[PDB]
Amino acid sequence: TVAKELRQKSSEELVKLVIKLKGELLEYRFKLAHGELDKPHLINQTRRLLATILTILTERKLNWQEEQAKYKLLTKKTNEAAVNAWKQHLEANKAKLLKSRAKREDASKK
Amino acid sequence: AKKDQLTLRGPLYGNNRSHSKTITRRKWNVNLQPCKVKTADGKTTRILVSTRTLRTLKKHNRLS
Amino acid sequence: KYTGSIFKRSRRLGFSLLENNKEFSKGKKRKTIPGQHGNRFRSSTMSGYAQQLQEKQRMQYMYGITDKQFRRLFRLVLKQRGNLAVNLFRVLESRLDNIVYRMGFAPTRRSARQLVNHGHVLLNDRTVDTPSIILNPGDKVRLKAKTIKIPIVKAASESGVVSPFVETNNKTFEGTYVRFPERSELPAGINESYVVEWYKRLVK
Amino acid sequence: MQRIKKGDKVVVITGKNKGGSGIVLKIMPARQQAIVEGLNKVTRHKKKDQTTKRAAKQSTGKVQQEAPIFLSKLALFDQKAKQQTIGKIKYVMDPKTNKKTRVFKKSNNTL
Amino acid sequence: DVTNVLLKPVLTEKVYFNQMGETKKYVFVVNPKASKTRVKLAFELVYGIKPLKVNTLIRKPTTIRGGSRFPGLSKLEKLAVITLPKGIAISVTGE
RNA sequence: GGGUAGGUGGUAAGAACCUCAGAUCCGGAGAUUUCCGAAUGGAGCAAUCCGGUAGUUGGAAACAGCUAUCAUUAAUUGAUGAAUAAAUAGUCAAUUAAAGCAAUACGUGGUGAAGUGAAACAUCUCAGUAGCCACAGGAAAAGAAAACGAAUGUGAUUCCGUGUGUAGUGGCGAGCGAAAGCGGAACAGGCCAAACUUAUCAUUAGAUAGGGGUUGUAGGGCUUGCAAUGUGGACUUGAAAACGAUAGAAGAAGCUGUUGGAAAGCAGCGCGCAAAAGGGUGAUAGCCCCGUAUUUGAAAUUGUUUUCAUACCUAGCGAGAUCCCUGAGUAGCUCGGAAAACGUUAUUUUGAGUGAAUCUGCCCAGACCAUUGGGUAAGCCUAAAUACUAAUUAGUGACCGAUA
RNA sequence: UGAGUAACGCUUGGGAGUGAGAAUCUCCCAAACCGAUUGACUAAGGUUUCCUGGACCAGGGUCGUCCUUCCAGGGUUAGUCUGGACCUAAGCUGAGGCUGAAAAGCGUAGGCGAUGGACAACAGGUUAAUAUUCCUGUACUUACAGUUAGACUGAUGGAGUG
Ligand SMILES: [Mg+2]
Ligand SMILES: [Mg+2]
Ligand SMILES: [Mg+2]
Ligand SMILES: [Mg+2]
Ligand SMILES: [Mg+2]
Ligand SMILES: [Mg+2]
Ligand SMILES: [Mg+2]
Ligand SMILES: [Mg+2]
Ligand SMILES: [Mg+2]
Ligand SMILES: [Mg+2]
Ligand SMILES: [Mg+2]
Ligand SMILES: [Mg+2]
Ligand SMILES: [Mg+2]
Ligand SMILES: [Mg+2]
Ligand SMILES: [Mg+2]
Ligand SMILES: [Mg+2]
Ligand SMILES: [Mg+2]
Ligand SMILES: [Mg+2]
Ligand SMILES: [Mg+2]
Ligand SMILES: [Mg+2]
Ligand SMILES: [Mg+2]
Ligand SMILES: [Mg+2]
Ligand SMILES: [Mg+2]
Ligand SMILES: [Mg+2]
Ligand SMILES: [Mg+2]
Ligand SMILES: [Mg+2]
Ligand SMILES: [Mg+2]
Ligand SMILES: [Mg+2]
Ligand SMILES: [Mg+2]
Ligand SMILES: [Mg+2]
Ligand SMILES: [Mg+2]
Ligand SMILES: [Mg+2]
Repeated sequence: TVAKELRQKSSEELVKLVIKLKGELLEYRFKLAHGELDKPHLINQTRRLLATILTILTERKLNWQEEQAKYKLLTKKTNEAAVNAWKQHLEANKAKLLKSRAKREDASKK
Repeated sequence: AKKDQLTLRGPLYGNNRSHSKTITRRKWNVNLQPCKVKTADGKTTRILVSTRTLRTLKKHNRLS
Repeated sequence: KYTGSIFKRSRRLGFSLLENNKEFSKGKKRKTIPGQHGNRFRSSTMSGYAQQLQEKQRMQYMYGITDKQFRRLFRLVLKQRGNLAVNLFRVLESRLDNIVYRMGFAPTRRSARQLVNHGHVLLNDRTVDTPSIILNPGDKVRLKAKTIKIPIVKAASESGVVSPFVETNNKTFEGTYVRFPERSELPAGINESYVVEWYKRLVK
Repeated sequence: MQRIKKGDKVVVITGKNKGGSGIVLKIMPARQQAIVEGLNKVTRHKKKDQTTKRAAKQSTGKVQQEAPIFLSKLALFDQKAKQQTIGKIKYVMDPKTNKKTRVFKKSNNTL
Repeated sequence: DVTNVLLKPVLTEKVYFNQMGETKKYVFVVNPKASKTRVKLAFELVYGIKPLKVNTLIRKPTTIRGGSRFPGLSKLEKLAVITLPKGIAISVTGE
């Protein structure tokens, strides 16, 4: 029943489906680990649909990891705060580095 | 092992009968004697063989 | 038990003894062996009996029999009244599958036997699965209805062709007979009676 | 097919309850049981347990529920017939819809 | 890459003691066959902030439910301690 | 495919879902199948560690993901190539097979004791048993007479009964014990070498690939004719049909009263049967339920048999020539052993030595010679009857019923 | 039955508290022994016996509200520490190969094999349980890329040191 609709779908859309369901499965398991999953059956439904998608993708002599590795889209949003913290951390590290080298150098000159 | 390389005939185990018919297991060994032959362009290769194959080798003109 | 290297030893001699016994030249003969064996015969000079022996093979083959079963049937008929050269003919022709093939609903005798064994065959005072029961001259052999439910029908036609000692009505699937086959209906493929005297020597 | 389904009217033919009319709410095929409402009312001695948000109250006194009954003791109830009676059923296949339907053998009533 | 090496986050007193005071330290359970680099890569592809360093713990199996009619052993756990840079604190739940 | 109205494996209630676009469940066919383990990239203290190579994606590279491959031996082929000119050894690469396990069971072969008995013990027995090892197979082994054996005789092998505890063999002691014949189960006989001939190899062939041949009342080859186009196989591909195996469908007949907690017991009056096997249902049910007898059904996989065609094999009786071929370190013999019932001996086998002949030939018929007769060694393959049950289905038991 | 007998396997007093119940549990004050050790750190081994809370079926040679017992939860953070990714000793394995009825034995090249050799982090603080590992402070080592300046680079082999 569900497999027929998936059979009509192409391969590229199917690997998009598998990566999206993998992410949702991770989120469901994390929410369950925080005791915030009201519906505990969606984990099983996700895994069965994931298993079914693997069956249709393995019917054709095609993999699921390599095909998405060939073409993909990058990430976004999680960049601004990240670069702020890294810039802050490296500036402090270089400041400490500069202070140490100065202290050693002026000490050796004296 | 103590066996010919041309054929596969090996030792023969039997009894050592003496007076009073006392039984003791003994071993007959084949006469492995070195021999050189000419095969495949006359290539000489020392081969430990039984005297019987050596007599067989001598009559068959191989040994020259 | 090492690097025996059959090339090393075989070429080592090129004739010797073991090579020639083994000589890879060894062909297949996978048809010479079977076929000639198959089955033979002919007549010879020193024993005479050669003619009798060959006739037995033909006779036994005509009905697809193993020699042991034949010895049983001969033992049965041997003892009775007298010169029974009229009895054993009825006995040899009383096979149910033989009657089924002679009845005309099978293309060949062995196919009829297969049918009989596969449970196509309905009898009178009984029913039948084994294709070896010895039948009585005046017996009926009503054919099943499932067989007609599998129309291959081609058979019914052969039935009418028939031979005079069997009376069978086509399509209606029924059969019986009387006036057991005379020697005319047992053609010259096998028509002799000194194989009969031979079986008294081999079978008491 | 099945002799007893979830929903059809049924009566009891043996035991204390004779002519005990009820509606089957659920069928356990493995244990050959059948829960019929209004019959075999048992009253478990309800304890008190408080270990959950709902268990903080869990008000349970003399709750009378339904005990399962062996499917052999059950018999289908006729409704179409003017004189209702207890009988056995067939498994005829009508070619109109090619679906199996139960029919009584002492009458001609479907299901 | 496949991100099966991030099974479940764990929250204890030690974890909450670390998850305060500037740099936060988040403790997850990971694939026992995974390496530190795989843990960092999984965190890269699913959260977006590079860990400052990663520490690993292996908890050995021990007998559990001792004395019960059928005794059983524990399960092998590998713990991972991610530490994000100064001033960044992301939520484990909510994406 | 079957099959439904329930399902989410047991200790197991509850929470939360799925399910009439046909769920769960059963059957057939597939997909995925972590690590160790023959384990086989290298190692290693099993389920661990450390990699190489060729790709591909990120990185500025180290690097990190995602794939495939990388053991050894044997055979074939190709390349390269030492001492040493050639050539090999060796080296490399490719392809094809082998590794291991189990059925506390059957087979073959090698090796192979002792307790014990003989009222001691050494010959002997135990026993070619236990054990160890190698190789299988679904059975294996054996197998088509250089045979039995004493006759106007039988005519591969295997297995059962008898012959009989007989002839014999035994410190003639303990003991051991056939081979003929007869009655049965099953039955099947084939194929190479050599002659002769064809083609090719610096044709020194003495080698390769073909035609011809497979024997004993001798066969075959050489030359010359007649009759033959068939019958049959241990046989290849296909097509068709039948009988099954792996899920299932249908499947008759009862109420009343009484004791009783409860009827199915008991009693009254009935009913069905190709179903009175069994199980359950609050006691002991042919008619309450599931079933059973009986009639049936398979999309898919698989087994047996048959028919048709189709490759591949398969064929008689004469004449003349008097020529050729018929399995050699072989059969015999000697020295030590063994197998057969036999404690070594006519027959079979072999560790050492020696060593023949070629149908007017050779072997055999319990030393041996002659006559008579039987059979054709030193080449190969062979179904069936025979041995066993770890497993699958159905079933049975004057077998057990928690110390059995 | 012996028999409620032998035995209960080196260490005191008191005050307060908990508790239904205290010579045996908690706290305090003493007291007595160890003090080249009954003190502290670890190897091997043990394998959760470690921390918190609860319980007193069973076990504790008595008792027990208590336990190294049981239940539930938690606890072990490394470029620098101990070992691999480095090296070898005794020894093991060991393609080829030799030997041997079979199984196998020996053994070359290679590979393993520390109890040895080489290798960069110290001080303090923090939790009930981890700390050269977490935190603070100050350091060091090895790789890769870019860059600046100088220089010709020099091993699978030889030699010295080790
Ligand atoms: Mg002895
Ligand atoms: Mg660590
Ligand atoms: Mg279906
Ligand atoms: Mg003895
Ligand atoms: Mg004795
Ligand atoms: Mg065989
Ligand atoms: Mg049914
Ligand atoms: Mg019925
Ligand atoms: Mg009954
Ligand atoms: Mg002789
Ligand atoms: Mg003997
Ligand atoms: Mg002769
Ligand atoms: Mg001959
Ligand atoms: Mg027992
Ligand atoms: Mg007991
Ligand atoms: Mg006592
Ligand atoms: Mg007492
Ligand atoms: Mg006393
Ligand atoms: Mg006393
Ligand atoms: Mg005392
Ligand atoms: Mg004490
Ligand atoms: Mg004391
Ligand atoms: Mg002191
Ligand atoms: Mg101490
Ligand atoms: Mg414990
Ligand atoms: Mg404690
Ligand atoms: Mg406590
Ligand atoms: Mg106590
Ligand atoms: Mg540090
Ligand atoms: Mg090492
Ligand atoms: Mg060390
Ligand atoms: Mg501590």
